[PDB]
Amino acid sequence: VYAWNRKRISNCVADYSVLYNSASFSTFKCYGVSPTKLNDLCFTNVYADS
Amino acid sequence: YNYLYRLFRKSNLKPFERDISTEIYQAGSTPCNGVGFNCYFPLQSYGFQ
Repeated sequence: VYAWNRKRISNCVADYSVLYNSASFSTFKCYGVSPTKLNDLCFTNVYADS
Repeated sequence: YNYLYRLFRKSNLKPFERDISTEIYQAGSTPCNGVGFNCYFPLQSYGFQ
């Protein structure tokens, strides 16, 4: 966690419905955006920090 | 925690509409059957400090 690995996503189509419909996750939360609205949106970049 | 707001609704409120309902909100594609994960209780608190 000190060296947390970031992925930058660009020039690509990113589904969040596979993320929020999956039973696999012990927690799922969102801030500033509705989780149901995510699939309608477009961004310059998307980042995933792991 | 005495103060509350509604976090989810299945449609927008009309002008000066008022809604006390606490029915469970199906956020996923999978049905909730009145009861959890992707099946959320719709009222939440600011927890003011």
